[PDB]
Amino acid sequence: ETLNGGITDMLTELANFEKNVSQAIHKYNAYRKAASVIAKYPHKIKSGAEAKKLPGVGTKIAEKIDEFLATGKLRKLEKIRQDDTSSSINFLTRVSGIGPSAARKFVDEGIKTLEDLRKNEDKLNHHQRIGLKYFGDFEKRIPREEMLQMQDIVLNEVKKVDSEYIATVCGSFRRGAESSGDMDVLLTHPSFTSESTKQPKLLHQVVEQLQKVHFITDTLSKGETKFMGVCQLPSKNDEKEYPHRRIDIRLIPKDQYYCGVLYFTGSDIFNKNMRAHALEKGFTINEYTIRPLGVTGVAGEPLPVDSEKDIFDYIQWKYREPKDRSE
DNA sequence: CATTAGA
DNA sequence: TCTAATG
Ligand SMILES: [Mn+2]
Ligand code: NA
Ligand code: NA
Repeated sequence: ETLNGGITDMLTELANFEKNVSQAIHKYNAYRKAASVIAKYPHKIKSGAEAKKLPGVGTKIAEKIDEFLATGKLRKLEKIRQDDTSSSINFLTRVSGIGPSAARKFVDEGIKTLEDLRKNEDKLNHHQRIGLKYFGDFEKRIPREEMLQMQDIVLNEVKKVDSEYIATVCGSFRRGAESSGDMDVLLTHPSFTSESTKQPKLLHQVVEQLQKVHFITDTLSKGETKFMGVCQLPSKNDEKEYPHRRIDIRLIPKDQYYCGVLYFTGSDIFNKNMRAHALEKGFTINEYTIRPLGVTGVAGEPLPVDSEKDIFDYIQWKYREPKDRSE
């Protein structure tokens, strides 16, 4: 956690530059398991050798260790830190819709800067075009103060359209979070569940709504179950327009809301942990369900959940507020 | 790890 | 279809 930090931290720098800058999945996949192991290690690593005894720790990694050990630095790391080619790749990547694959091609062609990106707005696609569009606006965190405003509005149409609609803005904002990146709207409806061969207009209805009112300014991707877009709070009596924010919304088959809902709320740790528990408790919890465990090794038989409580009750746990899903 | 664009 | 990108 702290004792074997730089080491893991160095290793990730490394892996990262492999998977991104280079198409070296293995080496990349190498640095990580390593950076993972030394991470596990109950003692202050001292020599490459000592590290070396570890699964995943071969000579190559081990080597960097020492040099890093003696001189808190690394040439390979220092070099990667310099190299504009690589420097560049890491940056372009920031644009929503710009992956490595592209970060590199862009680079080759000579798409080094953002302005490059602009001049060649043509070499880009709508995603990455909106990505470039709200580059500033996107890198910014979503003040809860505004979270609540948004939250509200969204809720309002969801109802207006059809009252049978169920909306949950999940995520951090849900967990009391003073800030957030993008807003996470969970959706569902009655007519929609496990079997009932969809009703796509379901998702469709609302998006259409929020566009109507002008909440949702654009579309990143609109699927028959997943919407990914851009939104904005009505710029008040001028002088202070709002930042364009990232919004996501997904219809859920009511006979698997809460689980998802549970889940999408997290936190990352709470879930695992909680998830880890349902296990001792004869269960299994996944993004959608809560199944009873059978001794044959494994089992199915999807349990019926009417709220956060049920899932809990089931694995027989304490009701934990969103606020406390912290871990 | 499943969902969308795109080519 | 495959292959990228987001989450
Ligand atoms: Mn989020
Ligand atoms: Na070893
Ligand atoms: Na990106």
